[PDB]
Amino acid sequence: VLTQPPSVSAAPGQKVTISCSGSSSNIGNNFVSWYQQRPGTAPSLLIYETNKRPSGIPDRFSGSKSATSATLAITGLQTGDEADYYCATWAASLTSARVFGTGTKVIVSGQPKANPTVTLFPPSSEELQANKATLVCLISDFYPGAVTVAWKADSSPVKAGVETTTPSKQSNNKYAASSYLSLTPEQWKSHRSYSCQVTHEGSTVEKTVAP
Amino acid sequence: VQLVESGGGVVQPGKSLRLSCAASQFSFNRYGMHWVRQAPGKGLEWVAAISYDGTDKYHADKVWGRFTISRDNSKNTLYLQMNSLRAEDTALYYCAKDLREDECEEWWSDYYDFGKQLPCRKSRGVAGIFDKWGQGTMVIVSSASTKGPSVFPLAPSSGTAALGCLVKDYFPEPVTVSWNSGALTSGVHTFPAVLQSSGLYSLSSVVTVPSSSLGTQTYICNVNHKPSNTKVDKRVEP
Repeated sequence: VLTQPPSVSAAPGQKVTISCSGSSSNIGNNFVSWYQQRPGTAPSLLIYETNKRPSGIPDRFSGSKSATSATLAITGLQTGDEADYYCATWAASLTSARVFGTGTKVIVSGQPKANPTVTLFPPSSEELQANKATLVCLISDFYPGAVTVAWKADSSPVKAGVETTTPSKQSNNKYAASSYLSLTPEQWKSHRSYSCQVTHEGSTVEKTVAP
Repeated sequence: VQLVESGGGVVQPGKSLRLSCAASQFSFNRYGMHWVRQAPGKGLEWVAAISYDGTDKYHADKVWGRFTISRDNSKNTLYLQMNSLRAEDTALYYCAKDLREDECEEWWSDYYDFGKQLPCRKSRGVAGIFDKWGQGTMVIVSSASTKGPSVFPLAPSSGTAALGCLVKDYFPEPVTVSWNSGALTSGVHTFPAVLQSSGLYSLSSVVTVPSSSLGTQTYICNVNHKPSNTKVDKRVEP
Protein backbone atom coordinates (compact mmCIF):
# COMPACT_ATOMS: atom_id res chain seq x y z
CA VAL A 1 0.00 0.00 0.00
CA LEU A 2 2.00 2.95 -1.33
CA THR A 3 0.84 6.25 0.15
CA GLN A 4 1.43 9.78 -1.14
CA PRO A 5 0.58 13.31 0.04
CA PRO A 6 -3.02 14.25 -0.82
CA SER A 7 -2.26 17.77 -2.10
CA VAL A 8 0.70 19.88 -3.24
CA SER A 9 0.82 23.51 -4.38
CA ALA A 10 3.34 26.17 -5.34
CA ALA A 11 3.57 29.45 -7.25
CA PRO A 12 5.14 29.46 -10.74
CA GLY A 13 8.92 29.04 -10.47
CA GLN A 14 9.82 27.41 -7.16
CA LYS A 15 10.57 23.70 -6.89
CA VAL A 16 8.13 20.98 -5.80
CA THR A 17 8.61 17.68 -3.95
CA ILE A 18 6.40 14.58 -4.15
CA SER A 19 7.26 11.38 -2.28
CA CYS A 20 6.03 7.79 -2.13
CA SER A 21 6.53 5.41 0.79
CA GLY A 22 6.20 1.77 1.78
CA SER A 23 7.99 -1.41 2.81
CA SER A 24 11.36 -2.36 1.31
CA SER A 25 9.49 -5.21 -0.40
CA ASN A 26 7.69 -2.83 -2.77
CA ILE A 27 10.32 -0.07 -2.76
CA GLY A 28 13.87 -1.26 -2.13
CA ASN A 29 13.87 -4.48 -4.14
CA ASN A 30 12.01 -2.85 -7.04
CA PHE A 31 12.14 0.20 -9.31
CA VAL A 32 9.89 3.27 -9.31
CA SER A 33 7.61 4.45 -12.11
CA TRP A 34 6.01 7.90 -12.23
CA TYR A 35 2.99 9.06 -14.24
CA GLN A 36 1.35 12.43 -14.93
CA GLN A 37 -2.38 12.86 -15.53
CA ARG A 38 -3.60 16.31 -16.52
CA PRO A 39 -7.31 16.99 -15.89
CA GLY A 40 -9.84 15.31 -18.17
CA THR A 41 -7.20 13.41 -20.11
CA ALA A 42 -5.49 10.02 -20.00
CA PRO A 43 -2.30 9.44 -17.97
CA SER A 44 1.23 9.53 -19.39
CA LEU A 45 4.62 8.08 -18.49
CA LEU A 46 6.86 10.61 -16.75
CA ILE A 47 9.65 8.47 -15.32
CA TYR A 48 10.48 4.76 -15.46
CA GLU A 49 13.27 2.76 -13.81
CA THR A 50 13.36 5.28 -10.97
CA ASN A 51 15.51 7.84 -12.83
CA LYS A 52 15.31 7.50 -16.62
CA ARG A 53 12.92 9.82 -18.48
CA PRO A 54 11.45 9.04 -21.91
CA SER A 55 11.66 11.50 -24.81
CA GLY A 56 9.46 14.60 -24.67
CA ILE A 57 9.84 14.91 -20.90
CA PRO A 58 12.00 17.89 -19.79
CA ASP A 59 15.05 17.53 -17.54
CA ARG A 60 13.12 19.37 -14.82
CA PHE A 61 11.33 16.18 -13.78
CA SER A 62 13.98 14.53 -11.60
CA GLY A 63 13.37 11.14 -10.01
CA SER A 64 14.91 9.54 -6.93
CA LYS A 65 14.82 6.59 -4.53
CA SER A 66 15.82 5.55 -1.01
CA ALA A 67 15.45 2.63 1.40
CA THR A 68 11.71 2.93 2.05
CA SER A 69 10.71 5.89 -0.13
CA ALA A 70 10.92 7.44 -3.61
CA THR A 71 10.74 11.12 -4.52
CA LEU A 72 9.64 12.98 -7.65
CA ALA A 73 10.69 16.60 -8.22
CA ILE A 74 9.67 19.40 -10.59
CA THR A 75 11.89 22.48 -10.74
CA GLY A 76 10.17 25.28 -12.67
CA LEU A 77 6.39 25.02 -12.67
CA GLN A 78 4.20 26.01 -15.61
CA THR A 79 0.40 26.17 -15.73
CA GLY A 80 0.60 22.93 -17.72
CA ASP A 81 2.36 20.90 -15.03
CA GLU A 82 -0.84 21.26 -13.01
CA ALA A 83 -1.89 17.61 -12.94
CA ASP A 84 -2.23 14.41 -10.90
CA TYR A 85 1.01 12.54 -10.15
CA TYR A 86 0.97 8.82 -9.31
CA CYS A 87 3.89 6.50 -8.53
CA ALA A 88 4.02 2.77 -9.29
CA THR A 89 6.05 -0.39 -8.69
CA TRP A 90 6.01 -3.87 -10.21
CA ALA A 91 7.95 -6.80 -8.68
CA ALA A 92 8.97 -9.36 -7.63
CA SER A 93 6.76 -10.39 -9.23
CA LEU A 94 4.05 -9.28 -6.80
CA THR A 95 1.97 -10.09 -3.73
CA SER A 96 -1.44 -9.03 -2.37
CA ALA A 97 0.05 -5.53 -2.19
CA ARG A 98 -1.19 -2.53 -4.17
CA VAL A 99 0.23 -1.22 -7.46
CA PHE A 100 -0.37 2.55 -7.78
CA GLY A 101 -0.08 5.34 -5.23
CA THR A 102 -3.05 7.15 -3.71
CA GLY A 103 -2.33 10.23 -5.81
CA THR A 104 -0.91 13.72 -5.41
CA LYS A 105 -2.57 16.77 -6.95
CA VAL A 106 -0.17 19.53 -7.99
CA ILE A 107 -1.84 22.95 -8.27
CA VAL A 108 0.07 25.75 -10.00
CA SER A 109 -1.25 29.05 -8.66
CA GLY A 110 0.57 32.16 -7.47
CA GLN A 111 -2.75 33.71 -6.46
CA PRO A 112 -3.47 34.17 -2.73
CA LYS A 113 -5.08 31.33 -0.75
CA ALA A 114 -8.47 31.47 0.98
CA ASN A 115 -9.20 29.34 4.04
CA PRO A 116 -12.31 27.13 4.04
CA THR A 117 -15.41 27.99 6.08
CA VAL A 118 -16.52 24.61 7.41
CA THR A 119 -20.20 24.13 8.31
CA LEU A 120 -21.26 20.90 10.02
CA PHE A 121 -24.87 19.78 10.60
CA PRO A 122 -26.23 16.91 12.72
CA PRO A 123 -28.94 14.48 11.49
CA SER A 124 -32.64 15.39 11.63
CA SER A 125 -35.25 14.11 14.07
CA GLU A 126 -37.32 13.15 11.02
CA GLU A 127 -34.48 11.10 9.53
CA LEU A 128 -33.66 9.14 12.69
CA GLN A 129 -37.27 7.92 12.74
CA ALA A 130 -36.84 6.92 9.09
CA ASN A 131 -34.20 4.53 10.47
CA LYS A 132 -31.13 6.25 9.00
CA ALA A 133 -28.44 8.82 9.88
CA THR A 134 -26.52 11.46 7.92
CA LEU A 135 -23.89 14.05 8.94
CA VAL A 136 -23.46 16.91 6.47
CA CYS A 137 -20.15 18.79 6.43
CA LEU A 138 -20.34 21.72 4.00
CA ILE A 139 -17.09 23.35 2.86
CA SER A 140 -17.21 26.70 1.04
CA ASP A 141 -15.12 29.66 -0.11
CA PHE A 142 -11.63 28.19 -0.40
CA TYR A 143 -8.66 28.29 -2.76
CA PRO A 144 -6.53 26.92 -4.54
CA GLY A 145 -9.26 24.30 -4.13
CA ALA A 146 -7.38 21.38 -2.61
CA VAL A 147 -9.08 19.73 0.36
CA THR A 148 -8.97 16.38 2.15
CA VAL A 149 -11.90 15.70 4.45
CA ALA A 150 -11.48 13.40 7.46
CA TRP A 151 -14.16 12.20 9.87
CA LYS A 152 -13.58 11.29 13.52
CA ALA A 153 -15.74 9.88 16.32
CA ASP A 154 -14.51 10.58 19.86
CA SER A 155 -10.91 11.11 18.75
CA SER A 156 -11.01 7.76 16.94
CA PRO A 157 -11.15 8.07 13.12
CA VAL A 158 -13.98 6.87 10.86
CA LYS A 159 -13.52 5.03 7.56
CA ALA A 160 -16.77 3.54 6.25
CA GLY A 161 -19.80 5.63 5.33
CA VAL A 162 -17.82 8.54 3.91
CA GLU A 163 -18.58 10.16 0.57
CA THR A 164 -16.72 13.30 -0.49
CA THR A 165 -17.50 15.32 -3.62
CA THR A 166 -14.80 16.94 -5.72
CA PRO A 167 -14.05 20.67 -5.30
CA SER A 168 -15.94 23.01 -7.64
CA LYS A 169 -15.55 26.69 -8.55
CA GLN A 170 -18.11 29.16 -7.20
CA SER A 171 -19.15 32.52 -8.62
CA ASN A 172 -16.33 34.27 -6.75
CA ASN A 173 -13.71 31.96 -8.30
CA LYS A 174 -13.34 30.21 -4.93
CA TYR A 175 -13.91 26.47 -4.51
CA ALA A 176 -16.60 24.59 -2.59
CA ALA A 177 -17.19 20.92 -1.73
CA SER A 178 -19.41 18.79 0.49
CA SER A 179 -18.78 15.59 2.46
CA TYR A 180 -21.42 13.26 3.89
CA LEU A 181 -20.88 10.66 6.61
CA SER A 182 -23.80 8.30 6.16
CA LEU A 183 -24.42 6.28 9.31
CA THR A 184 -26.87 4.02 11.14
CA PRO A 185 -28.89 5.36 14.10
CA GLU A 186 -27.23 2.74 16.31
CA GLN A 187 -23.77 4.02 15.39
CA TRP A 188 -24.88 7.63 15.85
CA LYS A 189 -26.04 7.02 19.43
CA SER A 190 -22.88 5.06 20.27
CA HIS A 191 -20.38 7.95 20.30
CA ARG A 192 -20.42 11.25 22.20
CA SER A 193 -19.59 13.42 19.19
CA TYR A 194 -18.67 13.31 15.51
CA SER A 195 -16.03 15.60 14.01
CA CYS A 196 -15.35 16.84 10.48
CA GLN A 197 -11.68 17.58 9.75
CA VAL A 198 -11.02 19.57 6.57
CA THR A 199 -7.36 19.50 5.52
CA HIS A 200 -6.59 22.41 3.17
CA GLU A 201 -3.04 23.67 2.59
CA GLY A 202 -1.54 22.20 5.74
CA SER A 203 -3.93 23.98 8.08
CA THR A 204 -6.81 21.85 9.34
CA VAL A 205 -10.24 23.02 10.56
CA GLU A 206 -12.33 20.74 12.78
CA LYS A 207 -16.04 21.27 13.47
CA THR A 208 -17.97 18.97 15.82
CA VAL A 209 -21.57 18.20 16.79
CA ALA A 210 -23.51 16.26 19.43
CA PRO A 211 -27.10 15.10 20.08
CA VAL B 1 1.22 4.17 -31.09
CA GLN B 2 -2.58 4.30 -30.82
CA LEU B 3 -4.97 2.43 -28.51
CA VAL B 4 -8.77 2.57 -28.70
CA GLU B 5 -11.10 1.00 -26.13
CA SER B 6 -14.72 -0.04 -26.62
CA GLY B 7 -17.52 -2.19 -25.20
CA GLY B 8 -18.31 -0.16 -22.09
CA GLY B 9 -21.75 0.99 -21.00
CA VAL B 10 -24.39 0.67 -18.28
CA VAL B 11 -25.02 -2.80 -16.85
CA GLN B 12 -26.75 -3.93 -13.65
CA PRO B 13 -24.70 -5.46 -10.81
CA GLY B 14 -24.32 -9.17 -11.54
CA LYS B 15 -24.73 -9.05 -15.31
CA SER B 16 -21.68 -9.25 -17.60
CA LEU B 17 -19.93 -7.13 -20.24
CA ARG B 18 -16.88 -7.36 -22.53
CA LEU B 19 -14.29 -4.64 -23.15
CA SER B 20 -12.12 -4.54 -26.28
CA CYS B 21 -8.98 -2.53 -27.03
CA ALA B 22 -7.97 -2.09 -30.67
CA ALA B 23 -4.18 -1.85 -30.87
CA SER B 24 -2.49 -0.12 -33.80
CA GLN B 25 0.74 1.55 -34.99
CA PHE B 26 3.05 -0.96 -33.29
CA SER B 27 4.11 -4.62 -33.09
CA PHE B 28 1.32 -5.96 -30.89
CA ASN B 29 2.67 -9.51 -30.67
CA ARG B 30 5.81 -8.34 -28.86
CA TYR B 31 4.63 -6.18 -25.95
CA GLY B 32 2.58 -6.95 -22.85
CA MET B 33 -0.74 -5.25 -22.13
CA HIS B 34 -2.56 -4.03 -19.02
CA TRP B 35 -5.96 -2.80 -17.87
CA VAL B 36 -6.16 0.16 -15.48
CA ARG B 37 -9.40 1.52 -14.02
CA GLN B 38 -9.99 4.88 -12.34
CA ALA B 39 -13.13 5.67 -10.36
CA PRO B 40 -14.18 9.31 -10.84
CA GLY B 41 -12.57 11.17 -9.16
CA LYS B 42 -10.11 8.91 -7.36
CA GLY B 43 -6.74 7.22 -7.81
CA LEU B 44 -5.55 4.75 -10.43
CA GLU B 45 -5.81 0.98 -10.01
CA TRP B 46 -4.26 -1.68 -12.23
CA VAL B 47 -6.76 -4.47 -12.96
CA ALA B 48 -5.03 -7.18 -15.01
CA ALA B 49 -1.93 -7.78 -17.14
CA ILE B 50 -0.92 -10.20 -19.89
CA SER B 51 2.35 -11.03 -21.65
CA TYR B 52 3.17 -11.20 -25.36
CA ASP B 53 2.46 -14.93 -25.75
CA GLY B 54 -0.48 -15.03 -23.34
CA THR B 55 1.34 -17.49 -21.08
CA ASP B 56 1.44 -14.96 -18.25
CA LYS B 57 -1.74 -13.72 -16.57
CA TYR B 58 -1.93 -11.22 -13.69
CA HIS B 59 -4.95 -9.92 -11.78
CA ALA B 60 -5.75 -7.86 -8.69
CA ASP B 61 -7.27 -9.71 -5.74
CA LYS B 62 -10.47 -7.63 -5.86
CA VAL B 63 -10.95 -9.04 -9.37
CA TRP B 64 -9.41 -12.44 -8.64
CA GLY B 65 -12.18 -14.68 -9.98
CA ARG B 66 -14.56 -12.27 -11.72
CA PHE B 67 -12.29 -10.78 -14.40
CA THR B 68 -9.97 -12.45 -16.90
CA ILE B 69 -7.65 -10.70 -19.34
CA SER B 70 -7.03 -12.14 -22.81
CA ARG B 71 -5.72 -11.15 -26.25
CA ASP B 72 -5.96 -12.05 -29.94
CA ASN B 73 -2.67 -11.20 -31.66
CA SER B 74 -4.16 -12.02 -35.06
CA LYS B 75 -6.65 -9.16 -34.61
CA ASN B 76 -4.41 -7.00 -32.40
CA THR B 77 -7.30 -6.89 -29.94
CA LEU B 78 -7.09 -7.01 -26.14
CA TYR B 79 -10.11 -8.52 -24.37
CA LEU B 80 -11.29 -8.23 -20.76
CA GLN B 81 -14.22 -10.44 -19.78
CA MET B 82 -16.23 -8.61 -17.12
CA ASN B 83 -18.79 -10.92 -15.51
CA SER B 84 -20.35 -10.89 -12.03
CA LEU B 85 -19.95 -7.12 -11.72
CA ARG B 86 -20.08 -5.04 -8.55
CA ALA B 87 -20.90 -1.37 -7.96
CA GLU B 88 -17.32 -0.86 -6.77
CA ASP B 89 -16.10 -1.92 -10.22
CA THR B 90 -17.61 1.29 -11.63
CA ALA B 91 -14.80 3.20 -13.35
CA LEU B 92 -13.17 4.39 -16.56
CA TYR B 93 -11.03 1.52 -17.83
CA TYR B 94 -7.78 2.43 -19.59
CA CYS B 95 -5.98 0.21 -22.09
CA ALA B 96 -2.25 0.34 -21.31
CA LYS B 97 0.83 -0.97 -23.12
CA ASP B 98 3.94 -2.45 -21.49
CA LEU B 99 7.21 -0.69 -22.29
CA ARG B 100 9.54 -3.69 -22.43
CA GLU B 101 9.73 -5.53 -25.76
CA ASP B 102 9.55 -9.14 -24.62
CA GLU B 103 11.71 -11.95 -26.01
CA CYS B 104 12.24 -15.63 -25.16
CA GLU B 105 15.63 -17.11 -24.25
CA GLU B 106 15.27 -20.77 -23.27
CA TRP B 107 12.97 -23.27 -24.99
CA TRP B 108 12.21 -26.68 -23.45
CA SER B 109 13.34 -29.09 -26.19
CA ASP B 110 11.06 -31.76 -24.68
CA TYR B 111 7.62 -31.39 -26.24
CA TYR B 112 5.84 -31.36 -28.50
CA ASP B 113 7.68 -31.28 -31.84
CA PHE B 114 5.53 -28.92 -33.95
CA GLY B 115 3.12 -30.01 -32.73
CA LYS B 116 3.11 -26.20 -32.50
CA GLN B 117 5.07 -25.19 -30.51
CA LEU B 118 7.39 -24.76 -27.50
CA PRO B 119 6.69 -22.44 -24.56
CA CYS B 120 9.42 -20.28 -22.99
CA ARG B 121 11.25 -20.91 -19.72
CA LYS B 122 12.86 -17.56 -18.94
CA SER B 123 11.31 -14.77 -21.01
CA ARG B 124 12.06 -11.13 -20.18
CA GLY B 125 8.55 -10.84 -18.75
CA VAL B 126 6.49 -7.69 -18.29
CA ALA B 127 8.29 -4.67 -16.84
CA GLY B 128 5.19 -3.03 -15.36
CA ILE B 129 5.72 0.28 -17.15
CA PHE B 130 2.59 1.82 -18.69
CA ASP B 131 4.11 4.01 -21.41
CA LYS B 132 1.20 4.37 -23.85
CA TRP B 133 -2.41 4.87 -22.79
CA GLY B 134 -5.80 5.09 -24.46
CA GLN B 135 -8.59 7.52 -23.57
CA GLY B 136 -10.38 4.62 -21.89
CA THR B 137 -13.94 3.28 -21.88
CA MET B 138 -16.49 3.91 -19.13
CA VAL B 139 -18.16 1.07 -17.24
CA ILE B 140 -21.16 1.92 -15.07
CA VAL B 141 -22.47 -0.63 -12.58
CA SER B 142 -25.41 0.70 -10.57
CA SER B 143 -28.35 -0.94 -8.83
CA ALA B 144 -30.32 2.27 -9.33
CA SER B 145 -33.17 3.71 -11.38
CA THR B 146 -35.60 6.61 -11.07
CA LYS B 147 -36.31 7.45 -7.41
CA GLY B 148 -37.59 10.53 -5.58
CA PRO B 149 -35.62 12.63 -3.05
CA SER B 150 -36.29 12.34 0.68
CA VAL B 151 -36.13 15.94 1.91
CA PHE B 152 -35.06 16.71 5.48
CA PRO B 153 -34.57 19.83 7.64
CA LEU B 154 -31.28 21.34 8.77
CA ALA B 155 -30.00 23.26 11.80
CA PRO B 156 -29.42 26.98 12.54
CA SER B 157 -25.64 27.39 12.83
CA SER B 158 -23.37 30.42 13.21
CA GLY B 159 -23.03 32.63 9.19
CA THR B 160 -25.46 34.31 11.58
CA ALA B 161 -27.23 32.01 11.20
CA ALA B 162 -27.09 29.36 8.46
CA LEU B 163 -30.05 27.14 7.53
CA GLY B 164 -30.67 24.54 4.83
CA CYS B 165 -32.41 21.32 3.82
CA LEU B 166 -31.03 17.95 2.71
CA VAL B 167 -31.98 16.33 -0.59
CA LYS B 168 -31.42 12.61 0.02
CA ASP B 169 -31.23 9.47 -2.16
CA TYR B 170 -32.59 10.48 -5.57
CA PHE B 171 -31.90 9.61 -9.21
CA PRO B 172 -31.29 10.82 -11.89
CA GLU B 173 -30.39 14.50 -12.19
CA PRO B 174 -31.39 17.29 -12.37
CA VAL B 175 -32.85 18.46 -9.06
CA THR B 176 -33.60 22.17 -8.66
CA VAL B 177 -33.93 23.86 -5.27
CA SER B 178 -35.38 27.27 -4.41
CA TRP B 179 -36.42 29.11 -1.24
CA ASN B 180 -39.67 30.81 -0.19
CA SER B 181 -41.19 30.37 -3.65
CA GLY B 182 -38.29 32.01 -5.47
CA ALA B 183 -38.73 35.14 -3.35
CA LEU B 184 -35.42 34.60 -1.57
CA THR B 185 -32.47 34.38 -3.93
CA SER B 186 -29.74 35.68 -1.62
CA GLY B 187 -27.27 34.32 0.93
CA VAL B 188 -27.94 31.05 -0.88
CA HIS B 189 -25.42 28.34 -1.66
CA THR B 190 -26.49 25.11 -3.38
CA PHE B 191 -23.65 22.58 -3.21
CA PRO B 192 -23.03 19.92 -5.88
CA ALA B 193 -24.73 16.53 -5.46
CA VAL B 194 -22.94 13.23 -4.73
CA LEU B 195 -22.14 9.88 -6.32
CA GLN B 196 -22.99 7.31 -3.66
CA SER B 197 -21.57 3.79 -3.65
CA SER B 198 -25.13 2.70 -4.46
CA GLY B 199 -25.18 5.14 -7.37
CA LEU B 200 -27.85 7.44 -5.92
CA TYR B 201 -27.62 11.25 -5.96
CA SER B 202 -27.95 13.67 -3.02
CA LEU B 203 -27.29 17.41 -2.71
CA SER B 204 -27.49 20.10 -0.03
CA SER B 205 -28.41 23.78 -0.12
CA VAL B 206 -27.36 26.00 2.79
CA VAL B 207 -28.75 29.49 3.40
CA THR B 208 -27.23 32.22 5.56
CA VAL B 209 -29.80 34.65 6.99
CA PRO B 210 -30.30 37.24 9.77
CA SER B 211 -30.40 35.43 13.11
CA SER B 212 -32.88 38.04 14.36
CA SER B 213 -35.53 37.09 11.80
CA LEU B 214 -35.47 33.37 12.70
CA GLY B 215 -38.19 33.47 15.35
CA THR B 216 -40.29 35.69 13.08
CA GLN B 217 -39.56 34.95 9.42
CA THR B 218 -40.23 31.36 8.38
CA TYR B 219 -38.12 29.70 5.67
CA ILE B 220 -39.53 26.98 3.41
CA CYS B 221 -37.23 24.83 1.26
CA ASN B 222 -38.67 24.27 -2.21
CA VAL B 223 -37.29 21.10 -3.79
CA ASN B 224 -38.11 19.80 -7.28
CA HIS B 225 -37.38 16.52 -9.06
CA LYS B 226 -39.07 16.59 -12.47
CA PRO B 227 -37.98 13.08 -13.60
CA SER B 228 -40.00 11.56 -10.73
CA ASN B 229 -42.59 14.36 -10.86
CA THR B 230 -41.91 15.05 -7.18
CA LYS B 231 -42.17 18.48 -5.57
CA VAL B 232 -41.47 19.18 -1.90
CA ASP B 233 -41.92 22.26 0.28
CA LYS B 234 -40.04 21.64 3.54
CA ARG B 235 -40.47 24.18 6.35
CA VAL B 236 -37.23 24.52 8.35
CA GLU B 237 -37.52 25.27 12.07
CA PRO B 238 -34.80 25.81 14.71
